[PDB]
Amino acid sequence: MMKGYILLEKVNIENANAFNNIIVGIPAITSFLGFARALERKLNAKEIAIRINGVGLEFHEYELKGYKNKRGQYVTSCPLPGSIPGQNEKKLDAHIMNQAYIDLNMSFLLEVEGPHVDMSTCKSIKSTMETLRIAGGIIRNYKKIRLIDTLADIPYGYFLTLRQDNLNDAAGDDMLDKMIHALQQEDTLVPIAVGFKALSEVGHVEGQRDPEKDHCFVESIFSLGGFECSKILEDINSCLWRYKTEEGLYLCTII
Amino acid sequence: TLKSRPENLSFARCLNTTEAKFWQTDFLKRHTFKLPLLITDSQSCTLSTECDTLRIDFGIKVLPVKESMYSCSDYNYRTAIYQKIDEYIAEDGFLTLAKRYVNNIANARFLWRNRKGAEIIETIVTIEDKEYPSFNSKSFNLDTFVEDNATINEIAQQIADTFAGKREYLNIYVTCFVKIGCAMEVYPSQEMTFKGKKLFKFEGSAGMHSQKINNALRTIDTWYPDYTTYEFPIPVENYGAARSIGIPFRPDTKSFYKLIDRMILKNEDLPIEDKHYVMAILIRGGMFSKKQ
Amino acid sequence: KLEKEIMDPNPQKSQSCTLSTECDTLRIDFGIKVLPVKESMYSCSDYNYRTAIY
RNA sequence: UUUAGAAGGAUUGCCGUCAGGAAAUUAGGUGCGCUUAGCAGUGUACCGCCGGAGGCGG
Repeated sequence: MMKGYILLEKVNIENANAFNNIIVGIPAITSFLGFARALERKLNAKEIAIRINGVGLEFHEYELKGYKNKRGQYVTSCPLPGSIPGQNEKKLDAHIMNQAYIDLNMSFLLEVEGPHVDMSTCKSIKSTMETLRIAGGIIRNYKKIRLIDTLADIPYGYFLTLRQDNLNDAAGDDMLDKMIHALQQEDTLVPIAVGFKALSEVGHVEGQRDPEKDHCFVESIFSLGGFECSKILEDINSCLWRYKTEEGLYLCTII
Repeated sequence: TLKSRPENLSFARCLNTTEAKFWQTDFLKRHTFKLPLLITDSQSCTLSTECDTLRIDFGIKVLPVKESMYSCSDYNYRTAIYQKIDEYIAEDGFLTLAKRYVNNIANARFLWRNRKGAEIIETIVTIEDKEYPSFNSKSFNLDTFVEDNATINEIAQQIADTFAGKREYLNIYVTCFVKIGCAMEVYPSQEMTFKGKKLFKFEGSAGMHSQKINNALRTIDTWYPDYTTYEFPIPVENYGAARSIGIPFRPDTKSFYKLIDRMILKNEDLPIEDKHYVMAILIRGGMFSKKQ
Repeated sequence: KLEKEIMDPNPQKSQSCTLSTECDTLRIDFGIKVLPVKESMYSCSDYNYRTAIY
């Protein structure tokens, strides 16, 4: 019954997950969209009807936990492991698996659709964001939660957008060769993770987190992305990530 | 044929005024006696006990109006200007304007504050080696213009003939005697400080700037739109303005820029009063250019 | 700009030069040196052009 | 309802010895800065006076 835009401005996230089996860097888009969905689910239990249908991701600064060597390469750092459940839980030294962590400052543009979208909604989002996480990281501080109307009320930064056309129109003989060639031609693009693909059928197995839902075994899928500034942008709708679900595919796309 | 003013247009002056110098004098022995008057350190200047008369000496140079253009980047506009000037010298030989300029000398307006509170003011005008009969100064109002005085007519004829072009120069020397009384203040012009009132010294003595006297002589404009309401002469300016009372008397289509881009760009015959004002601006001078 | 600044003063710096009250004439002195025209060619990277000019 | 949920990297330390940068030089010709102006704005406010703090006379 009404539609608007809410901006979450300059949020500090400390120690967010940065490993997706072929990528070390920016976290996957599904974590940010799940943060938006978790905020939606927590606002609807306080009897405040709202629906978040699109999120835009803006970047201001980053820091990867580690250091840069003299040759210009990164060496990651991980915390010291503690007690882990299993057969060797009573030991003093535990195992070291594969992990990576990142630090971010970002801003979020949320498209909300509900019966009322005033500043009391902004106060409720301010009261409901001090009990949530982004990726697996904690929120130290935010600056201000406010409503926006046009492109000129947005702070300066660089947004992330999908560039699937630059991947389907390149090289050949397999998709990974297209990925490597497209990354060698234009140097301002990054590989990102954009959702999941099925590896089995839907059913019920033993050992689930919730034993009353449907279950599928999945694999992560990867695509290409790029950065555009906030003063060279056309429309709000061309930087908003949304959910899309086919049969066997769970994705995140910019229509 | 013509679309705009050129990118470089300038006019020089035709009324050059010297700076003034002050003296002390006694009235009954005025033509045998003269003493300097100096500034006494604010700064202030006051007449001596033994004297009761201020004396002002300055001179004016009169130059022709055609031969007063310094730069023009388009020959056609120059020919148009010379044609309009010869059309003016056909009708009126620069004679009404010159009568008004001699009237400002006769009215003794150049004594700005020094005119109030005097008892006898006399002014004698010297041209060549002839001294013309003096003036009474307190029989001429500062808001009218006499047109029947013979000596004023005789000076104004020569001034008008020199502006026309029938003579190439004229040098006019004027002396003024103002009786204010012993130990009274003289009020000279004040300098510009980029604190304290610092007065102006010329050759050790005191005097007025030439700009202040030239402002006095140019108060000859009685052809402005709202003349009937406020009936007082205004000094001649482009966007016609009077610092006395806070009002632009010419903001718009009666200004100089439009009235000159309505005479030379669009050859329309203007009324005689507007032609008087345009020629008076050309006897004043300035930079009149246009970007592009 | 004309609405907001038509009556606003304008201080300006300048310089001037006038005579005294006891003098009426100006005196200007300067000098000229005249040199030959064939001996006024400072640089030329081709001797034939110099011979043609001469 | 986020490749979810959890984590102490620690202690110690002698970089040192020696030394020739060096020789040569052509920066040169020309030249229009310049037309206008009021240091004004008001040019600054003095003695008192009772009161005791608070209020009028010249």
